[PDB]
Amino acid sequence: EELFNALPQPLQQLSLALAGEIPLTDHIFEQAASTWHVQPRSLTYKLLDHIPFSTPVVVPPSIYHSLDWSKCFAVNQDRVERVPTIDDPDDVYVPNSDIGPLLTSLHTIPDYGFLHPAIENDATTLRAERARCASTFYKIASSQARQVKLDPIRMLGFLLLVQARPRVPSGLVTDQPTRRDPTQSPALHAIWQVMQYYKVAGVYYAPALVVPSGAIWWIPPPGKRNVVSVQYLLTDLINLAILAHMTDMSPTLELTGVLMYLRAASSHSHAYTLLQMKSVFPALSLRSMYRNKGFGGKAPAIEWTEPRSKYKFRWTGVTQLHDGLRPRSPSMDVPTLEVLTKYELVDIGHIIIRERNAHPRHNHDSVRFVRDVMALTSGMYLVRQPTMSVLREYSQVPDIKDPIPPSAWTGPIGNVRYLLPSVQGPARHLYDTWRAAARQIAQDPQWHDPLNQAIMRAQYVTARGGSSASLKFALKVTGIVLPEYDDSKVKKSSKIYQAAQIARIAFMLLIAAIHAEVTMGIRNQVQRRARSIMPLNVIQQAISAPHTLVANYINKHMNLSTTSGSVVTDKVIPLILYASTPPNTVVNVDIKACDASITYNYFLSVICGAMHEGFEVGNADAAFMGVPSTIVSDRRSSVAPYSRPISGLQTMVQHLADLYAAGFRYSVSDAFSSGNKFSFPTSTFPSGSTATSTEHTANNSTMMEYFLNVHAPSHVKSASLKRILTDMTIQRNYVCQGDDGILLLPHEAASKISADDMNELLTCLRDYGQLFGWNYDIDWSDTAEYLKLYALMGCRIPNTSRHPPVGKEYAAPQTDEIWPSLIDIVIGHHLNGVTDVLNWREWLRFSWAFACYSSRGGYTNPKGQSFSAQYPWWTFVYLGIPPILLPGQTPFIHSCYMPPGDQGMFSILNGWRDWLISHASTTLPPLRHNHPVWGLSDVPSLLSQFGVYAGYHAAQHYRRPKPAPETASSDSINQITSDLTEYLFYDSALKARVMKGRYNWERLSSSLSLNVGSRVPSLFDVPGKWVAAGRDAEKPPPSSVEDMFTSLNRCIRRPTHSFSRLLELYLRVHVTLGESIPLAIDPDVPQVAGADPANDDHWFKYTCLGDIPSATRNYFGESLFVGRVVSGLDVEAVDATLLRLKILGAPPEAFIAVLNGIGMSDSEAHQIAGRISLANAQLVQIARVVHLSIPSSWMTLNTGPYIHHHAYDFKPGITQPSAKSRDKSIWMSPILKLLCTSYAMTVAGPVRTSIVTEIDGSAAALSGNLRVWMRDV
Amino acid sequence: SKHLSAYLDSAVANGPELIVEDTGLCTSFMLLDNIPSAHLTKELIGFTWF
RNA sequence: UAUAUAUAUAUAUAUAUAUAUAUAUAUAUAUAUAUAUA
RNA sequence: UAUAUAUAUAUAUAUAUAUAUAUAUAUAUAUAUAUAUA
Repeated sequence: EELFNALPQPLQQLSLALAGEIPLTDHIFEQAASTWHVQPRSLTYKLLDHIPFSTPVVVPPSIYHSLDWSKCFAVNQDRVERVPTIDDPDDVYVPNSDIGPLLTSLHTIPDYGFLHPAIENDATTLRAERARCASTFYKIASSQARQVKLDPIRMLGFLLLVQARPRVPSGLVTDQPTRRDPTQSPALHAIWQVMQYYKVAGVYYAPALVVPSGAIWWIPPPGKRNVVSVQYLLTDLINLAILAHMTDMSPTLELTGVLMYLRAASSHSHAYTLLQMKSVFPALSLRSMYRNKGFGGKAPAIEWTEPRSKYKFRWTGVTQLHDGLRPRSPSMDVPTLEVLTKYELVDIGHIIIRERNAHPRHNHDSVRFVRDVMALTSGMYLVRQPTMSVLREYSQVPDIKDPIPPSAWTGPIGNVRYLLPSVQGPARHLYDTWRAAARQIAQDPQWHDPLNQAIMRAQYVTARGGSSASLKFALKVTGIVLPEYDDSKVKKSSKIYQAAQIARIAFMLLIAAIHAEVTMGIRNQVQRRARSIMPLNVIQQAISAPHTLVANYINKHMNLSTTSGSVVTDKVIPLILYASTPPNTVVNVDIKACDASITYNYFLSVICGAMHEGFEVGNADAAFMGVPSTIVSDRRSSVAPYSRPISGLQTMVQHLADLYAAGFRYSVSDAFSSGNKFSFPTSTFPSGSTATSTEHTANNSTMMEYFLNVHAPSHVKSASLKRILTDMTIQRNYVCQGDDGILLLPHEAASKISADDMNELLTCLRDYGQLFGWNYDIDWSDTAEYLKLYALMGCRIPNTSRHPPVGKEYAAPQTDEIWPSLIDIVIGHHLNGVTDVLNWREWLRFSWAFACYSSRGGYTNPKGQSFSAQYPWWTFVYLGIPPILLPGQTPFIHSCYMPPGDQGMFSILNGWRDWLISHASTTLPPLRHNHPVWGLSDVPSLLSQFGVYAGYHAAQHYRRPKPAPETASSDSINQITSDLTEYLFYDSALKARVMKGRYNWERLSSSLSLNVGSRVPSLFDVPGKWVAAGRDAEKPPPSSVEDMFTSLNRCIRRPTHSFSRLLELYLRVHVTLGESIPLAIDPDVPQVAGADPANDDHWFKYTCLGDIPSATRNYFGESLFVGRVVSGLDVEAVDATLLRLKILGAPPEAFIAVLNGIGMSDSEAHQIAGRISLANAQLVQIARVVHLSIPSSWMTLNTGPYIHHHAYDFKPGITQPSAKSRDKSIWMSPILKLLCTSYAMTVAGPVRTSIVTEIDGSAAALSGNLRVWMRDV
Repeated sequence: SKHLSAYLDSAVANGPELIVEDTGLCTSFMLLDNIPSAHLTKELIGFTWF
């Protein structure tokens, strides 16, 4: 491969290491990283010359047809709009224009350019129209290019490097070498052809270059001109090329994707063109697979347990597939082909359909094909001008087909109107439901509990926030002089900052401020319009409390919130799998825009009236959250009007209804556009975070229930449909979360419902939603779409396109981040490639290349010095990336499921133990006195020679700079503290409780001499945590950066030869692997697409353990003792301390002090303390006391039973008696089991039984040291 | 899958074709002119008539 | 100008029959390579 | 060189599937003509 010869020497070495030829070393690790940072990026394109492509792809010159930008922008009413070219009002995206004329030249790199300083000045100072339009166009065009985790060229360099040389085979019988090869990929050939336009003297000038402040462009010569779309096309091509290789797809499918992108790029508005024909691929493949005759195969047999509210499922065998079970819904070929005819891409459909017809039976190949084809959709984070986005989304109002007549209301109650009893229909149903819930909320001593009140107030504060300026204005307007703490370096717009200002003020004085402006933000998306973030101010968030509370009660006490408890997201996995099984018919539904359709004229007025009436049952004089009862005029009786008191809850409703009727008033201040901030109101619900899911899920459930039980039976025609539609209820037939929803039909007896009845049913539902202005957007394709998860016949399909390898969202014109953060990006990037099942061997190779580039970085003072550093590669091992090849071992023996942290280290060393010991003896002189785990052979020196300690400690170092304090600012720190504590401790009982607990605790901890300095979670530190978070949200000063680099280097250079005490002790255990465990399911049945004999290790791991989490006796430790806690503190810290105390045998008052330290009253403290026992605790619950946790990668596997009865901590016939844990086994055995299973999961291949065989020291010695360490911390 | 699909659904038609109906003539023997009669136009006129 | 019905022509889709091409499976013959025996 | 076994390729025959062409039937769309209604 001449390309391998083209690489420079260090990169050739790195490629050899990645191929598994040689063990990786820090030396070559640096040489590769360094040289990448010094050579120009264009050379990566230069590498493409040495690929003899043989693919049938032609790049039409139609691409280079820049449409003039001047006609794509205009300003009216002093705002820069997009003025769409086509008559479609949605063409509001970046056009296809030549950016060239707007460029100057840089002094550093003369070839590339940036915006004219003249243009931006005139747009800023003169507000000149054309200047502003040019600026806006330049800003957004640059931003669209910036939507990548790093420069795409670097990723392309990674792909070439790994693909430059075939990987060496391992000894495994399932290690199939790659079937795909270069010179056959249409993507790379396409990149070659298109890039031929950008060379002048064989130099291959990149069309653009991304920088921290955005992206720069190259000035074209007089002959040529660069269209911004080309850059986007390159990114899509590179992303597709990487994905195709990792997914190992046929070149034909990649060919179709290339043609797909080219056609989109040829026309104007590359983004808009792609967006229009988005769903073509899933419709062609996923929605229509088995609509033929030769159907068959094996399918999972999943059963839903009787208490369906618990969402518990059981795998109970397999089911043979046959024609009677084949999908009933019509295919999707006709509409898709009709759409494709518009863009004359019918060939793509013909190719896809013909290829699809080669999979008549459901098996691994079929789903693998589906996974690959669905991976063809564009992975670009689309971005448009926020001004257009806000103008296009919130300009919608629902259309009600039968409005509530005005005569249907009673007389006013000051603001609200009650609903007349004579009114029926869905509105009546909605009214009663909310009213009933309001009644239940009304009398509930759960509130007025001071602890619960603390939870609600604390829930309102986060590091982020907004609308602070509106807050300061509104209160200053009403004569309220708020405090300030600027010297305490914390952002004013933080929700924390405004909360501190409010602490002292009597609440009712603030009531006028709730009718104030709210700022807004935008977050871009991959396959849809960008999302919206609308953070209310703290006061508004407080007022809306009743709305949330009632919604919560509706959810938690009707359909159990339809999984909106979100305890572990994986509970939806078995649900959709069950929903997609052949015996069941499922329908996917979701509100078209629930945020935009909920409104006051129809919905909120009804809810407000119901809540206000529902609160009538209760003491009319009972203040709630500092809101006192007031007098309101009642005008229900025209003959006898009067005024009566109303409780604080009702007063809240009175104002809340007023606000909703007035409509939200937003203020847009987009930065990408130029000087165009303004404010306009809308009825669109905020819906900026999970706090909105409760309301929409409640209304979603309510309307669905009424439709099923009342509207549909009264209106449908088919008698058979009526027969099956009856005996159906939401609690066992429907789930939802926000707009999203799933509806599944009762099992038709050995049969399926007529599509005719389905059409009748679906039609009526659409009309039902049309009544009150909900577009239901339903579909029926015998698949499962819920929370962006896809299941087909009980097999999960990872939609990889939603996690593009290169793409990353950036919501601001500047990246605003520092170099070390890139490491965390790499770690998160790699995990997705594990969550989604890719070719695990090749994905690992690519990951290391990414890591190598990220391993190095530098910084420069605003005026002064530069700084630099880089990590030894062992860091990434500690961070959770398996090594490819260790010295003395064979490559590719470590599975991706290897746990991060100490566990991964221990497992690696445990396997590597014997070779290290023997090799150290030959190579080095013995150490001077005996070692606990090692002999005299002195492996630690060898590890230092490998730089293991350097990497091990380097990964421990922090990666974000720290802000500095000040003393007059500390007066503000105290002022900030005092007020935060004041806001937290509204009453006095909590303060007395915490103070008593803290005083007793330190007294006990010192006098009993457990230890001193134990940072125990307590409420007094919660404000401190808030303050630190608030100060951290600020951009750090350069001095902090310099401290980081210096500290990091010193930590790297310091010669240390010891791990943490825990890892040192963990090495004392010897673990061995026996035979394979009995299988969970039939290996024939596919469960996750791509986890097949080709991708062996995933296929092994899933097959052995089974995917369905089925903790019938374990419950994965979710039964934490402290169900109710305040924000800021960590439950996982609290229970760990409690168990640690219990193991240490502390006296009960120690528990009492600790519990009282977090607000628990003495009585409940005793009650809680009594529950603490080593028996009822779960394996993971107790094992976490020493930070032994379950890796996130395991959350999709049924590891419970294995850990329970497959990891033998003491097998009688194998273990040495020295390792017998004896009585301490009650808390020793879980630790050993966790270590054992971690090692077993580390190695590749099938899961084997794990057995402790020996502890070098006695088990007693191990337990004693552990108790010491537990007492120390 | 063929056998399983066959054994599970009996609505595969393939029933014997019982109903066949005739509206013509219930006969199976045809009277046939084997040797045509000669046409006479000069001598023996009138001995045959068509 | 629109709607409905009938007839004719063209295009697309589905089914049946015939011909051609490609792929897969089975059987027979020939050639090449590898292994074993003489 | 002969025999046996395995693999690959070619040729022939049979069967299945896909694609293209021709013929017949059905459905949809477009155009033209006739009739009826507005």
